Amino acid sequence: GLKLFITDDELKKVHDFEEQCIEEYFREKDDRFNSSNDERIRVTSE
Amino acid sequence: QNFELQPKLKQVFGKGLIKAAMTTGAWIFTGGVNTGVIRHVGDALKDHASKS
Repeated sequence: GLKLFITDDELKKVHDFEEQCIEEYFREKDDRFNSSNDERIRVTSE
Repeated sequence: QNFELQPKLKQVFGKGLIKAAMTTGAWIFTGGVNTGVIRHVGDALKDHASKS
């Protein structure tokens, strides 16, 4: 009832869904860093 | 056969090819295996996959 005993095909689907989420998160960290004011000013100085 | 172009030529061509691919959902027809212009397209898409 609580846990879902899940077949493999759908285990693969939840797995590569989670891969999509982790990759999209790190890309969103990257453009938050490169659109932060601090980083813009640091590259403009150098 | 394997070759090498100018570096700015590779960068400009790769960036433009990946933008032309993602703005319209184009299908790119390469020769598949990792040699030459297909290697350059693969390096261009490796530059693509880290950004957009």
